[PDB]
Parts: sequence; structure tokens; C-alpha cells
Amino acid sequence: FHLTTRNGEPHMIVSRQEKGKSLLFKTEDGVNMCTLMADLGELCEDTITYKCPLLRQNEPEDIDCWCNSTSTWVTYGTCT
Amino acid sequence: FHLTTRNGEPHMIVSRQEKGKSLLFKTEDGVNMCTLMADLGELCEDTITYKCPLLRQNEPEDIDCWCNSTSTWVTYGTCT
Amino acid sequence: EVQLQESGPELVKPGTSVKMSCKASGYTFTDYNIHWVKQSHGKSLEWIGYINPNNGGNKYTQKFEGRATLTVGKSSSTAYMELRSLTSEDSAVYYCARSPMYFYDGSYYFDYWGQGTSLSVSSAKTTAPSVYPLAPVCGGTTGSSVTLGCLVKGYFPEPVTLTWNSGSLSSGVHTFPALLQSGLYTLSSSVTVTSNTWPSQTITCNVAHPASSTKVDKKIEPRVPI
Amino acid sequence: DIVLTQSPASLAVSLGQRATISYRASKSVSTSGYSYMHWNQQKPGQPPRLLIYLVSNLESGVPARFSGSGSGTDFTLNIHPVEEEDAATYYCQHIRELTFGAAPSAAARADAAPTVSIFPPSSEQLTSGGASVVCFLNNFYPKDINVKWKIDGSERQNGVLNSWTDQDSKDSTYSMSSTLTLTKDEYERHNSYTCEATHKTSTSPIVKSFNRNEC
Repeated sequence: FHLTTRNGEPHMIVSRQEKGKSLLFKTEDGVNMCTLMADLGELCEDTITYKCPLLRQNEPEDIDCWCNSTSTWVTYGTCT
Repeated sequence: FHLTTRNGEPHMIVSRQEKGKSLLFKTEDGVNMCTLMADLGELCEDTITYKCPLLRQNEPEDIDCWCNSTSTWVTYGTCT
Repeated sequence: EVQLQESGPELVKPGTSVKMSCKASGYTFTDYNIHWVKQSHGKSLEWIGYINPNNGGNKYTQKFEGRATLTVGKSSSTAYMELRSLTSEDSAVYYCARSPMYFYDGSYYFDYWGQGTSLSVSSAKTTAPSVYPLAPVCGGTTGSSVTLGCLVKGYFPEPVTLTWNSGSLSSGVHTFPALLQSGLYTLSSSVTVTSNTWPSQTITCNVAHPASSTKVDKKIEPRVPI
Repeated sequence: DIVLTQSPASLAVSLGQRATISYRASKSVSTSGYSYMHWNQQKPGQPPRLLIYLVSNLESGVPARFSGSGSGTDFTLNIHPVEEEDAATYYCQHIRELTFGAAPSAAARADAAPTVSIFPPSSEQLTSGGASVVCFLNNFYPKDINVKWKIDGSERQNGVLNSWTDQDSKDSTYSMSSTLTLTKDEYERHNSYTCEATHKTSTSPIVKSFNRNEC
């Protein structure tokens, strides 16, 4: 995935071949591990973009993306 | 994942902890690599079961599961 | 129940083809994968491929690519192996075989085997054997026992049935496996008896060759000088 | 490709003794923690029987004298007390492709010298223009034996055909026929014919010889 930013915050452009794998990227505050559980398809015009909240010792609820060290934005296409 | 069969064909019972990882299993015709891109959740009563087609040098379209050596059936729960 | 049920033995001519069947019962047929192992005379097992009856997909051994073709008739629960441009080397048993298990496994096990189908590839026409009595060296041998022989040369097809004294002399006999000699079979047999028994009593080699409907008797007679 | 290397080509072993039969893979037949190796009896006159699946899993109705173990490339079949029922080939088959190993034979005695007898061509064969000189080498043990033919002192290798009986079911010996075939014309141009048998039971070969024109 391509690591960029959105208003100072880290942003992940996730491609199709990353479905099912732990997303890791270094940050001043250590290594960040986001988990993507998404309709994740091929990167195209039909993108969706939203935030993966920070979750410390809390079970996830009503979400398919979350990181454990620093909240991150994520973007991926839905095409197939 | 648990490897079983469905009418002579290989069948994969995929659990939650395998989301995002390449699925490999040996077969007479060499090693088979299926790719799961699925709503993949926890194995429960709400299962869905369908086929992952064989795809030789063709880009995938309108699918979230496919193997590259031998067509395989897949099953997983959607619970969370 | 789980059975496999092959064709019968088959007696082809060089350059022709043969097409052996395999009939499964006692299992779903479309749930396993069906091997085809040769064994030649005095040779190891030698895999030919193992067709899937669900999708029809098949994977040959490199050395039998081109020369074999594996097929399945789902609605007869029958696999079929065709074998083309047949040569003397093709002469063998062939064996269809159930892969057990079902992981998507490389189990490669052969859990159930057919009876085997004997292919023989021959250009040699039916030929009755020449049968030669072998008496000891002229003047006889020393010792309390004596060995006589019978040489059976130039026949086709197998088998012959060799006996001594119409089967009444069965102990002390060694009948050797036949070998090919320019397309025709040859074998021999020895019999050993105590020296008080021969030549004072008669010993005769009998050779039956069913394919030529022949039965020949050769009495062993002491050699004499030139 | 995978190249299945079984090792001894034949073993001979006393009853109650322990056989061991090796297999060497070329390429590591191990997948996901399993190993896909397959040990297989075959009696002469019968199909192969499955003994041991997945390198170490004793098949249904196989006696616990059989045991399989190995990993990666290197696998072993073990037969702990051998019984006479064991006497068979044994092949080791991977289930990644379908390749078989060159099958070990497994035979169940005291050394025994062959009894050697030589037979000139029969008068009936000498009408034919071919001539066969036969040596029988009977009731010997072990199976390893070598026959050298000579004509008037000169070794002849072409035209020799050797045939062996299977190990005898009662006396555990072997027997062999060695047949030297030459033209009748060549046969009548020489006098001395010799078959020499090298076998561990004698420090020098057993020699049987005749002079064609003697009695």
C-alpha cells in the first residue's frame, strides 16, 4: 500500500493484493499495525475513504478497520 | 483452515484468523494457492459456501476468491 | 465395499493402440482421483497419471505424455486408459488406482488397486517350440546323482507347460523362466535323479504349447561317440 | 520433478530379524508439517497393498511389525520381527507428483554351493544351424553368482542368456540356467567348452568343461 497523509494523519491507499494481510508502517511512536477486514477490491474510480480508529484493549464493534497505535485513514477501491 | 472435499473437489473451511493470508495446500498436481479477498468473519451458523475458480494469466473480475492450479470450494462464517 | 475392476488381458501388435477400462464401485467415483501404474517384467512400478472424474482434468508423467490419454465416463463409473504407438517395451501390467483422502493433500497414496491388466506387444506369429533333450556329456558323469535337461526354443506366445514323465517326476526339477530370443521365447528345465534311476529307467520331457495345440515328448537318450 | 531413491535394491533377512528399507527424496516432500510418502507391499501375483501413508500412519489391517518414520527428504520403513509372510517388494511413492521408488525386494539360509552340470548341444538342435551349450547351476545360496563362458580358452560374452528361478519356497535356494548360443558352424570349429561359476562358497570358480569330440 501507498503511505501518504490526510491533514497530518497517516493515510493508506490499499490495493487488492493486500486483502487479508496485516498492514504495518513505522511511525515516530513506534510501529503501527492496522487491521483491514473490509468489499475490498481493485483500486479504481469507485473509492471509499474512512478512518481506522485506535483501539487499546477493547474489542472491535461495528467496524472493519482499526489500528493499535495511531489512528489511520484508509482508502481502497471496490471494483473487481 | 480445515481441508475437506465436496464431490471430489477440495473444500476449504476458512476461519477468522486466516483473513488476509495466502491459502496453500498440496495436491497431486502440485501446490495450490487460493486467494481469499472476501465479509469474512467468525465461523458460525451463518456460513456461506461457494467456488473459487481456476485463473490462469487472467485478471480477476467480479469475484473475491480464486486459485491458480485447481478450482476449490470455500466456506466461512460472517459472524463477528 | 470399495472395488476397482479392470479390463481383461490383451495381445496387441506393434504400432497399434490398446484401451483398458477400470470400473469402480462402492464409492462416489467423482470424489477421488484414479492412478494408472505400469509394472514391466522384473521392473519397478512406473506411474502413468491419475485423472479426476469430477472435472476430467488429468496429469501425466512426462515419459508417457503423448503416448497415453486418460478419460472418464462418469455415468458408467468407469475410467479408461488409451495407449498408442505400442512397442515391445509397452508389454507390462497396467493398474488403475484410487487416491484416498481429500485435501486440496498431495496424499499420493494408492489405497485401492485394480486386479491389473496384462498387455503383451508381439509381432511374432504363433510358433510351436523346438524341444531338445539334453543328455549328460558323452561318457556320463561321476557321482551318485545325474542331471538331465530339456531345452524349449523358439515359441510364441507364452506359456508352455513342461513336465517330466508326464508329471510323475516332479521332485528335483528346476524349470526356468522363459526369456525372449529374437522375438521368440526360450526356456529350459533340469531334472536330477539318483544314478540308479537313469538311464536304466526312461525319463522323457513333455512340452505342451496350447496356442499351437502341440504336445511333444522327447526321451533323454545317452550320448554316443561320433 | 521428484526422484525417489530406494535403498538396498534387494535385502535378504532371517526370521525374527529386523529389516530396514530407505528412501531418499531429491526434493523435500513435506507440506504444512505433513510428509507425503507412501510405503507399499507387493507380492508376486498380487496388486500392491498400502502399508504406511503420510510417512508414519499404519493403514487399516496392517500389522504393527510395520513402522514408518522420516522427515523432509529421508524416510525409512522398518519391519521389526520379519515373518515369512513379509517376503515381497516394498515401494515408497510420494503424493506431490506420482513418482515411485525403485522397489526393494525382501527375501527371508546357510550358504550352499551350486551343483553345476554342462550340456553340449543336442543332436536334434545341431540340424538347425544354431547350437546352445547349457549350464545348470542348481540349489545355491546366496543368489549372487557369476558365470563366465569360454570356447577353446577364449571368453565369450555375446550370445549368453541367463535365467534364474525365484527363491525356492521350501529350501530357500536359487537355481540358474546359463545358455551360450552360437552358430552350428562356429560350434563345430572348436573343441573345448567351459562354464565357470564364481560364488562365495568357493575361493575359485566351479569349472565344468567338455571336449566336443570326446567320450
